[PDB]
Amino acid sequence: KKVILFDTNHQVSICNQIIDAINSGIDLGDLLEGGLLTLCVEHYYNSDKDKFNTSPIAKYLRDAGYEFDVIKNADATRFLDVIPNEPHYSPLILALKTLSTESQRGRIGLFLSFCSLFLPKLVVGDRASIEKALRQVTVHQEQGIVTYPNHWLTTGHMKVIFGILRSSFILKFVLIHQGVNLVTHDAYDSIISNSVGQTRFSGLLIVKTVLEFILQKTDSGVTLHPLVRTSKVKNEVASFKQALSNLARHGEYAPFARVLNLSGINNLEHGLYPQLSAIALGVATAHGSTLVNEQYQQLREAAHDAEVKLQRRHEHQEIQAIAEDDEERKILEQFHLQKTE
Amino acid sequence: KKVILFDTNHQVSICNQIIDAINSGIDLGDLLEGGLLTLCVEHYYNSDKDKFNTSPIAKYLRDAGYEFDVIKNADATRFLDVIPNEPYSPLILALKTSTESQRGRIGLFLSFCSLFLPKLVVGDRASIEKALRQVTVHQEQGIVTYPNHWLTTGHMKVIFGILRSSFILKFVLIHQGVNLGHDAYDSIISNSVGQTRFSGLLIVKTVLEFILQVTLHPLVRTSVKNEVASFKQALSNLARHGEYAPFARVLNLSGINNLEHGLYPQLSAIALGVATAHGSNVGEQYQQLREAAHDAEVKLQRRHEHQEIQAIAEDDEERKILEQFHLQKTEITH
Amino acid sequence: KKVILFDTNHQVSICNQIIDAINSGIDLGDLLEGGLLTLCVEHYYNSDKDKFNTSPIAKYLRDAGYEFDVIKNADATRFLDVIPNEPYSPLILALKTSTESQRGRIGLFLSFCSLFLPKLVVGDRASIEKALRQVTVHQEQGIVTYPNHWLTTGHMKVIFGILRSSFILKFVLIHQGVNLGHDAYDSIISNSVGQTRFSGLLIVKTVLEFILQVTLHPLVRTSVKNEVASFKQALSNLARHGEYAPFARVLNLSGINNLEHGLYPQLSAIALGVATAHGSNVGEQYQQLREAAHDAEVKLQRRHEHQEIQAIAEDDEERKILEQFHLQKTEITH
Amino acid sequence: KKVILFDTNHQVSICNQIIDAINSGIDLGDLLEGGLLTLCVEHYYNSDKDKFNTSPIAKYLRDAGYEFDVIKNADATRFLDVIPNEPHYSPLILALKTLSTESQRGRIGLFLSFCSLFLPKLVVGDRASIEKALRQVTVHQEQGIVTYPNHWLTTGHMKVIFGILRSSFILKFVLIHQGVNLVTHDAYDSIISNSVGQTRFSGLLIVKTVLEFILQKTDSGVTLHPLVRTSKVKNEVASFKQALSNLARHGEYAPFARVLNLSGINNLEHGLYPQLSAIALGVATAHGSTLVNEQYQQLREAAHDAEVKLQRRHEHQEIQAIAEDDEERKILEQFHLQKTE
Amino acid sequence: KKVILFDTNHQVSICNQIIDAINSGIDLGDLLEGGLLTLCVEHYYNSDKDKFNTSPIAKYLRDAGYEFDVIKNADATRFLDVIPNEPHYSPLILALKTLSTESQRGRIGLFLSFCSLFLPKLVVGDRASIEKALRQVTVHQEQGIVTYPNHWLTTGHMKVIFGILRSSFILKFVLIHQGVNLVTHDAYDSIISNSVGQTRFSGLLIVKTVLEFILQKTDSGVTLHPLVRTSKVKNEVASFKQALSNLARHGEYAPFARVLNLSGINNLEHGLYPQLSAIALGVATAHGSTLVNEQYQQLREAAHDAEVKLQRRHEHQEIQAIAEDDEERKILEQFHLQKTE
Amino acid sequence: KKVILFDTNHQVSICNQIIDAINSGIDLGDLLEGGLLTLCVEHYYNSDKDKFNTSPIAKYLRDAGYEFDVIKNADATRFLDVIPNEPYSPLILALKTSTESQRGRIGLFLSFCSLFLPKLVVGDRASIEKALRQVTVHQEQGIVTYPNHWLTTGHMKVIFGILRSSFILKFVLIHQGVNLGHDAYDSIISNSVGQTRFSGLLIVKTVLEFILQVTLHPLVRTSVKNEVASFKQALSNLARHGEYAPFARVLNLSGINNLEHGLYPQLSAIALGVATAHGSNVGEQYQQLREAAHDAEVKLQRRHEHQEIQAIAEDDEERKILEQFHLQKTEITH
Repeated sequence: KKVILFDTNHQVSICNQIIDAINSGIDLGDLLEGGLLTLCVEHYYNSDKDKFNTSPIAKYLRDAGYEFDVIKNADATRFLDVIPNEPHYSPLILALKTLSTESQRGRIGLFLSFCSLFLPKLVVGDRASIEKALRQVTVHQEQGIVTYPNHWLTTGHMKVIFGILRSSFILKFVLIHQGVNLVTHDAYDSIISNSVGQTRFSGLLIVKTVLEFILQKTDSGVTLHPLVRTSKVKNEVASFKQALSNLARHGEYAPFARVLNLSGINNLEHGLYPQLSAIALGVATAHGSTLVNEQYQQLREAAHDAEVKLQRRHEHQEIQAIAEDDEERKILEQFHLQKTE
Repeated sequence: KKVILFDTNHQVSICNQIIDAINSGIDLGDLLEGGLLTLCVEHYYNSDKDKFNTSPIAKYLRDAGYEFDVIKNADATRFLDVIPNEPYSPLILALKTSTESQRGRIGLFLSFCSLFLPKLVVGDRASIEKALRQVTVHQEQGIVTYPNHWLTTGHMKVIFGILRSSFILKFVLIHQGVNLGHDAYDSIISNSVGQTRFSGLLIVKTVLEFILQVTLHPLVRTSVKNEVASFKQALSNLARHGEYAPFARVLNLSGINNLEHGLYPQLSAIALGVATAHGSNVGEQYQQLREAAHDAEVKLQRRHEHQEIQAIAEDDEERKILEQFHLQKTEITH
Repeated sequence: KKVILFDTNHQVSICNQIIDAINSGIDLGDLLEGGLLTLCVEHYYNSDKDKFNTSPIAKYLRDAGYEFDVIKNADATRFLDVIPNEPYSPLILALKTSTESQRGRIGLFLSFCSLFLPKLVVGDRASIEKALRQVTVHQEQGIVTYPNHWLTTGHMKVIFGILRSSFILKFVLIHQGVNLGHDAYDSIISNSVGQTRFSGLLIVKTVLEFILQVTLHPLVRTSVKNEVASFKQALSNLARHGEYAPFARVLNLSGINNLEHGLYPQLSAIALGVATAHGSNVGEQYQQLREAAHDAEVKLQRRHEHQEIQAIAEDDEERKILEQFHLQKTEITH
Repeated sequence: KKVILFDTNHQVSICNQIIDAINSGIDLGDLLEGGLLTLCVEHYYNSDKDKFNTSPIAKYLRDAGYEFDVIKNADATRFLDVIPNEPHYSPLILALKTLSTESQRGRIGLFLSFCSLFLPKLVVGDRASIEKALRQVTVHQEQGIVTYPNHWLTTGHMKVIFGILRSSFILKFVLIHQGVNLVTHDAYDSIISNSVGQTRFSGLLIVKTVLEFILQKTDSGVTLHPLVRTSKVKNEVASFKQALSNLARHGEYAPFARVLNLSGINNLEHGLYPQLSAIALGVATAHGSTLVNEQYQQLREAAHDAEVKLQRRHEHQEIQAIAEDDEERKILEQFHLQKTE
Repeated sequence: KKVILFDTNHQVSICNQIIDAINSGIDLGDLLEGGLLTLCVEHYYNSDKDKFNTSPIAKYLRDAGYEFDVIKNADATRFLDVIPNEPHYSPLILALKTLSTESQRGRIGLFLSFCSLFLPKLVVGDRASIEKALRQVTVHQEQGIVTYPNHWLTTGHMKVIFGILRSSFILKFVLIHQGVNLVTHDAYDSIISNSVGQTRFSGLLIVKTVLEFILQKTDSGVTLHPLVRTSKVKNEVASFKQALSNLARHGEYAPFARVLNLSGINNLEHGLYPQLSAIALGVATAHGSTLVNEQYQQLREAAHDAEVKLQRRHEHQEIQAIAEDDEERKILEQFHLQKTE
Repeated sequence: KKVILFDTNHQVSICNQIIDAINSGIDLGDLLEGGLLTLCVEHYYNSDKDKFNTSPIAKYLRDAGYEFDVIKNADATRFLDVIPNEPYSPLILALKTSTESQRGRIGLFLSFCSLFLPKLVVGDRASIEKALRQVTVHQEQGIVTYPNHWLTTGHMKVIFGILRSSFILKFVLIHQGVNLGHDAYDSIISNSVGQTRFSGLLIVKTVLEFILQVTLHPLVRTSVKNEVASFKQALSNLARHGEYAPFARVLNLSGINNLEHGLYPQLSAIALGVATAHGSNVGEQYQQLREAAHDAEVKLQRRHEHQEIQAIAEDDEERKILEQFHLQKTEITH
């Protein structure tokens, strides 16, 4: 799994032409992954081969099977110059000798920040990811921290970027890494970080709802929600615990295992835990979280109705316990008033 | 605290005229409390005095200082007939001026009032903006439709003041809403009452949920340990109200004047910090305390998520060691 | 500490004469301890020296400083024959002066002595008033009847002094009573020994039951935390006596001089307060402390009763929510 | 369920004639409940209709179905004046025109305090309630805080008062309320309070013995006595917990549910819990509490014999634990002596 | 069970001749127990009959069935003088009129200290006890605190002392008592104490391994090692708990119940707990303790392999818990830095 | 930090020559790290660059600052051919001077190096004395035999320095040893790595096992409470290394300079006291603290043994009371 790196002295110009090809719907084919990596290496590392080779992104990507082969051509200006010659790359070279204007360096991180907006709903598909990206474009452009060209905001262009991000593990990984590991930091980073944050457990909301509502760590032990203590659901809990432990091996990248297609995700499908999912969703909705789900609809409604009653019991009990501690205080204060009297 | 209950044979006629007077902005004065009680008694007890006298609503209403005084005028067809004749007089004049329609209008009216409960203690604007949002939710469902002239600012301001000034009306709706003839007037009132829990008690709620666990939240330990004591004293006053304690600010129940954030300023700021970190009212010397608490809590929640996942992974490591044991122990040697 | 054991062939004759001398108020002096031991060895071991030498009673009696010295005069028919001839002399004279009757008189006598144990450490009057009350209980049951001339003040004063001065007699009865030929002499002695637990140790008992729970009673927390340490040091001295620690005041076991309420005056008053609040010996600077502790404890016990009932009610509320869940989850929709 | 209230200006005279009719064995019939309420309203509220209507007693009695109708007749002196005319009340009016002397106001609370003495054993029956009332009469008259007329102390008079209290929910309730809710207070109140106190769990000693000896609340959880942890008894515990929770709805009045015949008492009968009752009574008697109970006699004796052994084990263990903590202290003090040496 | 005590004024001479008879392989027969007791009474109590009769050793030995009968003969010098005359004791008197030199008083406690060296492995048998005693002789003679005559160190002499100690309950008891109850003390005592210490749980290593590795006392409760929680092993734990409680009655002498043959030891045989023994030995060896043990060899190897993995999990977890507490500290310190800023 | 990896077709020939140079005491200089990595890659991955590039060993080695640089000279038969020609020169000269033998010599060599790990951080002598002891253990088992000229002081000093200076070699052996083609080179390396846990971290180990239980050991409570905080801060730096934290002193992982006993002098002495009491490096002002802690711990361990046995006995007393209950309750009366 080799991926091409283009190294020249006219990097900003070469990079914008890769964006130009992508934006025009030119199919880069089996050169797309290296076209995208060059952008990421240009944006975050100034095309410094030494600075990138020692970075955490390059070390993880090598842990995933990638090996890089740089194509030095420092005397090159146009993206066509670094495309190797072959009648296989000739159809690409044809479309590159066709179709914009030289742009700023900012366009590179403008482009990457635009891609990150598709991450929160990427695993759902074409429509949800684009409808959410447009929602975030308004938020950021209302914030006034960014403005995107209007020709980037048409359905036909945002469909291109969805497909580009969907097929690129490198592009998805780089954005997720930079978004989890923000440091001391432009606001291309803050958009990517906010996008990556909204992507946590995308395609893994069963994990999220169980962790938030069903399981809770204590000192010591991991306790079960009362509605779950039952023979049939207890085995789904055992299987969920096993499967969730498998994702833990990915570390900080575990909440993005569905986005990144990490090893161990087929065991964490909501179908594998029908009862545990319905109860967890029952309990989630009782607090006002989020909804696809009727063979388990009565299980979910019963869990919702029980959880409302249980939380109200917990609130009432917690108030009475404080009152009982206070009555004790008044007796001890009457005690100290009476013993010196 | 005497409150008048009207008993006639044309109760629905008199009740719709009480609603007619309210909607027209007639100030019922010290007769409003009994006008509203009459509506509630008709809707929930069908003007059965005996069924009401032994009811849990009459129990708490008498427990709150009220004594009921029936006016029995079976020879009456309209609301004006059962008003005492004593010249008072300004109310009796304004009544010269409106169709009865259905008994179902009574519970239409009561359900509309309940919509103002979730944000009543915040004030005029928030309560109406919240009620209007609920009108959209309920009218989408098609379980109710409210007359469009009820949805104007000048009409919703009248209903806000009526609910705000009437303890009987607020309590009856809240009572019927905590413990559930199950129509969708009831489900609307129930959903409204549910959203009203801890309205005007946001310091108590966040402290109960996040600060007191009874162990103290880390931000409170180091910071304030005595402010927890003062908070504990004040909150205990509300406990006597039972299941109605989450509504002590809305219902103005005996013991709320003890709950001032001034007695516990730092605990209030820290708790509000922690609330907003989970997705949630003022201060100046304690504003940086609130910013620091929010920023610490988001860091703490991120740490706990990691711990929870690592705890599950280690429990799984332990399970695999024990399961390998039961397999390995049964291995057959020769 | 040498103590004489008499071995003859007429043991029952000599034993009844030892009882005859005691009941007649003859001061046996430094021969009393062995006179009483001889009785106990006859009743519980049938004067079998070997059966006694290896017994748990001889183990603890030697563990307490005693060494036994047998006097073997098989040519003796009466108690006077086995008394050494050394002129002492005042005892030998007073014996000129009374029927043997049954061997069952021996355990009649021992059972009578045990009745003085429950209040022996309180003193002459309380111990006799308690013994007399037990005589009524046992003679009603008809399991025993005591000779009426044993029930006079002048006779019960003699037996009180005999039990009070004799460590061997007190221990033997207490030993046989903790760990149980099961006649009703044994059940009388057992019931007497049971009522003797913590006789003269009422501060220890109430503290152990109510103050140390190991958490501290609220009245002790705020008040004294160091007096608990001194109480803990003193009580530890008694622990070496094992199952006999509740009898350290009665038996005067090594370590009781460390248990002075002066080292823990406040803890003593508070514990006595708490005892009497549950239905139960002196002080002046600490009398209001005892009145306050009693008054607080009755309030605390009333609160706990309420809490216990409310806790059960809430557990039941939780059960109904879960049971409704298992019913509601199985509802069939179409 | 309407009950009559007599309001005049000669209340103390009217009240003493009601007592006069009761004491003479005149059957007041369906006027007895209102005859008794007038006494209670006179004693505690000075016949102030406004002061009574706003009281906690009137609000509870209305919660129980009662509605009052005052009979104003302020120009009346004799009890006959406020009896309405009818040949149904004529037989009562006959006996009222027959049979004492005008007495003090104190007689009213003298009478009520006398009635309260029958509460501790009312639910047991005629003999036990009277034998206990006589026992308390001696205690209070020995205390010298009260003296009762000797003609009140005959069997035929105390049988009348037993029947009067037994049939009157209002009289039983008023005394129990005033006895639980004493405030800052004559000693008619202290007699009634001491009587009401001795009435707690009258007819509910299974509840008392279980609460005191079998169950105990902690932080947190309600623990079972070891002798009870067993399959058969565990279900009686579940049923006892359910039934006891039903009485909790009566609040401060729950210990008097058998005396007051409150809704939920048929579920708390000792027959429903044969094993739990025998073990609890076993454990109670081992500490010296109180005894009707042989199909479960060996269960009770075994529980008594086990509890004696268990408490002695607990006492012995608690002494050794303190000794072990102390040996640790001596080692740490030897430690601090040696580290500076 | 009577045992003879010789009391003269020439005790040190009489005692050394008893040692002389023992060392020469003279069979003292049914006089051996009293020959040995005289030595112990001479060494620890200066032949003070009063000082010994009141000692804890005499009181325990009487608790075990022994009764002493002194043979006064203060005008005697040779051991033969205090042997009573009878053709049954004549064969002994013959060998005593045959076979060393008058020696010091030290020889008495030299002899007793030599005997104690056989205790650590006495219950195993002839070879192990002698091979260990020789190992300790080197340790002490290397320490230079003692030196033993070379003619005591031959196989034929150490076999004599093994048989002497093995048959003598009194000699075994006295040494064990003095070794547990050392006070403020020569170094004959420190050798005997070190020997008695090495004898703790000799013939009871199943008890030791279970107590050290399988069970642990807490506040409060005695917890089971995870590998043991299983149905079959749980019953062996119940039986082990019962049997171990039976030995507890011997107090401070319970670790020596196999050496002293105390009542209750047949219930604590490793055969009675095959699974519990294998798991305990598995867990012991994982920490490096001590090994006779293949029907349960795979159970033992599996326990060893599991325990290594479990301890490493516990070490790793304990490090992470400390790290998590520390991250919390840094957040609270950032908190206090920010709230005043 | 560039490190060279050699890829030829005669890898075993070049690898044995790297071993030949090391054993002959040739200083490879800044080429040693890649000489040793080449050996490890051949043994564990058969010189498969792709299999290595994606391996967990390359992951952590890059995570530690290393970047690999392959030298591809397939036209090479000996180690001299793949050394760069740049005149450095002193190494290239010394190579003029040794049989290849088997590929199994490679894992013979690696297994020999692992034997120095358990005491490497102690120094030259202890590490060799420990390695020699392991040679006896393994050669008795007959699972390996090492060439006798490898067992001389002058040769084992060379291997000590090679392992001590090479992070790559130490890590690879430790990595393969924690998580286990299962030959006995692996079991030797595993047993060596196991004995290396907390080598140079004996304060941490004893504190973790005996002092932090998270409750504090009694000797630490009274004494020092702040030194625990400093110890907790320092130990947390190591936690980032995961399963490799017990090897932070051996591997010199980022965070060990924070673990100085000077920051926690008393806690170090007390823990070392407690360790030796269980059967286990310097100080002067804290030597009596270590003697006192050892003497207290042996007393404490003796007390706990007694408590554990008494706890079991009392649990048994309780069981017999309950079992007698279930027997006695079923007794049949007439």
